[PDB]
Amino acid sequence: IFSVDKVRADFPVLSREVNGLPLAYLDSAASAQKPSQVIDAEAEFYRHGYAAVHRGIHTLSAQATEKMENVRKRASLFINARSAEELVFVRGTTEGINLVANSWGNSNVRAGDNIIISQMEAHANIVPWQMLCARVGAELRVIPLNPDGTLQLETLPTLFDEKTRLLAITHVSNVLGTENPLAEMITLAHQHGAKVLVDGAQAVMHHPVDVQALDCDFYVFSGHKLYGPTGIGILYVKEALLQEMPPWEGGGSMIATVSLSEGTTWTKAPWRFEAGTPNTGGIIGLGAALEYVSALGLNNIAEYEQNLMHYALSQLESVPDLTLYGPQNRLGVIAFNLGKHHAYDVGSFLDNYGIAVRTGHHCAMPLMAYYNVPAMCRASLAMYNTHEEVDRLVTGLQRIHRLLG
Amino acid sequence: IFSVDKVRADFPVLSREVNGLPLAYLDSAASAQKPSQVIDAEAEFYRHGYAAVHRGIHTLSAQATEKMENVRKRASLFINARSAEELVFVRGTTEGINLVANSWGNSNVRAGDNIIISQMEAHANIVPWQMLCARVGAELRVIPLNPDGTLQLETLPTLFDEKTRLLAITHVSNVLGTENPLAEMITLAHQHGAKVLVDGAQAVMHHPVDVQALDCDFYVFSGHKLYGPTGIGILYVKEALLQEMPPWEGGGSMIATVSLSEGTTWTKAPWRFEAGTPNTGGIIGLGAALEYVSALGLNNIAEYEQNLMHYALSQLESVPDLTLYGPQNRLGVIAFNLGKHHAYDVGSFLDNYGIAVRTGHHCAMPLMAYYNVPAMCRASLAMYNTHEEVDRLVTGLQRIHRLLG
Ligand SMILES: Cc1ncc(COP(=O)(O)O)c(C/N=C(\CS)C(=O)O)c1O
Ligand SMILES: Cc1ncc(COP(=O)(O)O)c(C/N=C(\CS)C(=O)O)c1O
Ligand SMILES: [Cl-]
Ligand SMILES: [Cl-]
Repeated sequence: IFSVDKVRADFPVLSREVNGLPLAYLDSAASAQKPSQVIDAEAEFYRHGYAAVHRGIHTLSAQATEKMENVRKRASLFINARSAEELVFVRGTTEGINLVANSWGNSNVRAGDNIIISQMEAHANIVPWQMLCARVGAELRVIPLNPDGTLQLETLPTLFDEKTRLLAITHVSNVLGTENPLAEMITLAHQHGAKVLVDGAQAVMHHPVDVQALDCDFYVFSGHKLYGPTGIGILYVKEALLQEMPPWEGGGSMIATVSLSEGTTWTKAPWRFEAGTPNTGGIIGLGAALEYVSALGLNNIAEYEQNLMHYALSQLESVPDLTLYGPQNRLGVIAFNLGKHHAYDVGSFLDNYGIAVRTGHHCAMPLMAYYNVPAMCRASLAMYNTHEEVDRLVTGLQRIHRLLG
Repeated sequence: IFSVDKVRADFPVLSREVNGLPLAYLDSAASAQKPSQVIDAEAEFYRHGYAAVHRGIHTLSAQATEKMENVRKRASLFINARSAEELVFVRGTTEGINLVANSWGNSNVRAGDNIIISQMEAHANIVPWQMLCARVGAELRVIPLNPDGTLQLETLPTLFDEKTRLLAITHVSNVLGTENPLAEMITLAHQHGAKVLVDGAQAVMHHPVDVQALDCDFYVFSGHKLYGPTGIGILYVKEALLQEMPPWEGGGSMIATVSLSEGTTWTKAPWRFEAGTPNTGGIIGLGAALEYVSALGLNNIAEYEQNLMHYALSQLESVPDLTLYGPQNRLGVIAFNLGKHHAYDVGSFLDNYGIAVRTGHHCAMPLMAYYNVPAMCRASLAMYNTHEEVDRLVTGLQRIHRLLG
């Protein structure tokens, strides 16, 4: 079992007051608060161990390089990648998807091919493929939604053919909380020789993730949603694919040689794709975040979060005129609108009560258009949120309905 | 006046021991140690103020967005840019140069044009222009060096013509410590309608920098060399140029709208060029680093550093068989080789004495080739280094010469 009270004690922001009231942070899907263990690990690195990390000769530089490669190894074990050299350090999920779209996309997707995304993708998993389809003159195909927030899987036969190079699909929707049937979709995609990129930004913090079992070709997530620092993320790529990809961002540490007359050669992956000075501070903190999450156990986190989610959905039934978007077995987030009130206003009242929710389009405008609304409210229920915080949200919505109705 | 002892007290790494001896960190040109003020500012943000920064509705998110735009304003004042919206947040100097090469380069440099770099550029200011010259079929021209480490300015007439689109030039060499005559070269480049990008990675920490007085069109530097966190840098672009540049990295926060049928539109610069979740932790720490440096005064820093440099060059005269590379009025770094010994070995012995210097090619292989060596040693003399540390370096070289000679 899992003790939310012990976990909460690790997070100094949770003591904060907003508008004179105690903060209820229900916006972890935008970014997660960090434990002291993560904050201090990064700070301690800066205080006692800092140097440049380019296999430099002196002790601090050599120890710092080792710390960074250890974090790469820890991350590969966290997602059960076969090898640590299948992981690239990127700024976050957005940069990681761009990297795949430019390096792998530009040399595997030719005119007349198609790429398949879904209608629930965040912008990070849409724009890179739009821009790519422009460049190479290919077709962006879209798996549509059902009213309950699941993919219409019956349309897959009309979307997959011999010219399908890539399926780019979200693991968990950042709005609906839908978890997609990745294992089966990957089997189908591979039957046509298509590769699969999985956007795992909203998955890695809710339950164990195993890229060997999924058999995905690419997997991305962001450190800051995983209770870690900003400025760091992970791109997993199958070794066979990764060793064939050409470079993208160019400069020091990703070259092997530079000549003004003979041109330039590049070093092996994953280092080929990490140019300039890595975000060592962020990498250190990400290592600590993975240890912290592993110490609690993702299976215990899942169990607590599922109970909190089931409690919230049960209590929200007593809010009049509340529209919920998505399936009943959602992970992490509850997207809703309250009567005909603008989500902006609902979120402003909730913030006035000290409750932080997100409003707007959630970087998922095609998802908003499918539901024929311009915006939604969204509450995230993370491992450090409490039944009492759910109660504040329910009471808050009731008050807002009564006041503005 | 400036008190190195008071300054040193702000830097917790300087107490560290290496190999059982007290650390002499002479590798700030690779990356600088950070003061407590910088470390704690970032940590405090995570502990009390953390949220996503996308003009979100709730208080923490709104205050966090404001903090980030204040740091942008502080940075523009630090380099005397006319407007805060002329600064883009990038991962560092390397990413910033790539951004210019892809966004501005791809639409202003056509086949048969030329770009001019210098022979002392770091790889970060070479590879992006090589890759670009490939794409568009243009010519990369190179300003050669004199033996003393200065540019051969007499060759400029053979390099500049009507088809010169861009001069990309370093402000201060990371190996030679040469400071280039930027103001005059920019005047010449503008007479041909060429733009100028200045690589300022090794300049911003040594003396005041004023982009209005330089009249450069682009200017880049890295936070981590400026006593700040890793994972953050600044790209300055003249407003007139920046408002015309198309996008590069695509996703959330840099779109204005996303449609699966009508395509995608982009938001205004500078935000057009900041995709995904910004490195807020790093941005906060960079703000603190700028305040800390401003509180000491760049003119006092310059004065102390120049005296330390003049002392070191004077003392190094008593090292037998020492070859120095670069001019006498160098800033920041001393590049050298000791007799016929490999720089790798010299640096290993210095690390054995607790002295951290850099060895290798310093991401400047064409500069190494000009001097017909494969590698050099380099010591950085920063604002927190002492006459006693110079003495340890001089004694160390003497011992190494006697032992290995
Ligand atoms: C499913 C998904 N894929 C990518 C990203 C971008 O991640 P990145 O910013 O690069 O770290 C997100 C970001 N989170 C958001 C979207 S704005 C939210 O608030 O739900 C995402 O949810
Ligand atoms: C003059 C100059 N321009 C760009 C960079 C890259 O900066 P970035 O890594 O992106 O922050 C550097 C890095 N510093 C080095 C080169 S390896 C050193 O050790 O002298 C530089 O000196
Ligand atoms: Cl390099
Ligand atoms: Cl967006």
